[PDB]
Amino acid sequence: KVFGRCELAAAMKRHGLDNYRGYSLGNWVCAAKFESNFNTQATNRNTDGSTDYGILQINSRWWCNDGRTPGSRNLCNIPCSALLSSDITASVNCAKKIVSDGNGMNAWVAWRNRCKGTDVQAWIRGCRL
Ligand SMILES: [Cl-]
Ligand SMILES: [Mn+2]
Ligand code: NA
Repeated sequence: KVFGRCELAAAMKRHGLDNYRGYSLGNWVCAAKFESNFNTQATNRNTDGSTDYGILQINSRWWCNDGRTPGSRNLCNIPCSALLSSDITASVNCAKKIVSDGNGMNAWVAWRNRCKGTDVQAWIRGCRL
């Protein structure tokens, strides 16, 4: 599923991401734009053999199982395929654990490089939340 900007903001709000760990909604929407261009089926292989999945490009190195990342962990206890669904529950719940792991949203390299410190409220401006 390819979400529209406001559709995803609303979805994320219902799922408890607004101000989760102090991160306002616009931060999560900005991150999803640059990680996946709002595409739930996005996947990208890393040079280390792990794979990023879903609208927030969660890495099989630590967070989900895909059966082909030797020596990896599965800290969200989910198949990585669950991160590709039109329904964002699995991605949101895993994101919550990730953002609570000590480094906040810096875990998302694209967030740190493209969203952090910017006017993130612009990503939700005009949206009926
Ligand atoms: Cl933080
Ligand atoms: Mn939902
Ligand atoms: Na894994």
